[PDB]
Amino acid sequence: VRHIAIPAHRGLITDRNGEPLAVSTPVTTLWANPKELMTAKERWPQLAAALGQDTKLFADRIEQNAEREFIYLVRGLTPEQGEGVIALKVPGVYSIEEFRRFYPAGEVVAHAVGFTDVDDRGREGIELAFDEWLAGVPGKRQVLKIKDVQVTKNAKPGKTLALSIDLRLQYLAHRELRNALLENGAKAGSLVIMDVKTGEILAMTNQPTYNPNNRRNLQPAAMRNRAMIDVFEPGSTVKPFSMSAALASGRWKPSDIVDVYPGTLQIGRYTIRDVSRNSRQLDLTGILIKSSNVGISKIAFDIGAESIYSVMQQVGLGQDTGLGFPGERVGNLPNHRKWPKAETATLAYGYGLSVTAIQLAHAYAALANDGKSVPLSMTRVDRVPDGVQVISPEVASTVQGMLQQVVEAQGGVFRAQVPGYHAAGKSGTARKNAYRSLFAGFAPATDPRIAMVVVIDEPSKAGYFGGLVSAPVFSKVMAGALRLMNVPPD
Repeated sequence: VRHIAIPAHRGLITDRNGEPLAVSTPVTTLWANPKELMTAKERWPQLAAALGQDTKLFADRIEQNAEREFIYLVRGLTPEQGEGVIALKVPGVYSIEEFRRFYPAGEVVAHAVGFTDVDDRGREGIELAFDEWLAGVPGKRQVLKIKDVQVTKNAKPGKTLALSIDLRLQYLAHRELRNALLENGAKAGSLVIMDVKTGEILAMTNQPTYNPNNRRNLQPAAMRNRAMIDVFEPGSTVKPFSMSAALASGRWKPSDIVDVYPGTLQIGRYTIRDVSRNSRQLDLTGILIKSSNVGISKIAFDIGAESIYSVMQQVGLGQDTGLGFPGERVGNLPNHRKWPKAETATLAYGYGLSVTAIQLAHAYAALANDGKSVPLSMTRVDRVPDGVQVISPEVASTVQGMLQQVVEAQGGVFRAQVPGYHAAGKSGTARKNAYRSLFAGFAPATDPRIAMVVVIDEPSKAGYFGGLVSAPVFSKVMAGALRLMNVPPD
């Protein structure tokens, strides 16, 4: 009496609208009892020829395993192809019906969904993260070795999982990122779209991508879930959080002026140096438009690093996302007892830390959601968790308006402008002369619905900054995402 396990049917993964993303598909695994096979050797060359194997290599396998009362031959043939072999009627050739995953959207949502191993266990993406929920519990039955004595346990199927992903926005993001990588001859890239109200990840695409239905020649670079794994210094894209701290201090208002002449600031031995050095007096919006490191450094010395560090920590920078995905990196938000001037300045202009595109999107979602953080979700949210109010609604509103001016004002990031709508955001450049071009923003600016981060890894064409490399991708994908979600033009 042997106990043999009945595989459970793995749960269906859908997008937020019920579009199938991962489906357990019937296949046939052909095993054999060598000791039986050993009695039908004249059938072997026909079995071999069928099974794709070579006659002598196949004969060699069976002969040495002449002791074992079981071994596999082939796993997950089609039901009717593996029947053309059950049609040879070779003694000792029995078969199991099994499930394999199919991924209808393939490379478009590869990293987010991931894939299963040969045992049908989650190995990447959601397949891994919700392996328990999807796998179910296999059943078993007592068998003589002849006859199935009884089902001693019932194989219960895995449960259905609806992702936060909108496959329509995922196709738009995948296509627009792919096109931007080839126009800038870039190595790699990420694009994350979030619902600012619900914490839902509506799209997560990485380039390069792969077909999880065919992982034969799978390069590790194609497999890398960059949005959740790649850490970088977010540079000018975290200046809105430095500004949030400045406006919450009671010492700063948007019409306040900082003298950034002559584009440099000596702090003892170290000199802070602006990317553009053609300014004296700038208002707070101007400090953002110019991305003046001098401007944000003087504000940071006035308010203290502690206030900036606290805002950055509260919007989740350098913190666990709680998404429980395989590779994900948390990055680093460094803390100090005593913040010297250098570390105060570098934190303020975004080199004092490292973040992922997902953390950066999540921080932008909090700012867009009038200062209320909502936990990240890769699964459809029906009941929205209570937020944490991490930035006062009034500060969040003021910083939103500044970021709208960053995109729309004269001297601003005009390429980020969204045809149809008011958008808000900040470009950045994170040096690895290899660098990442960043853009982080949300729309509509006056009533935000969507936050988005674009990362372009080593753009290898003339165009340098976030403000012309990443910003146009944000424009096209945001215009598309807002209309697919029937968000009314403002």
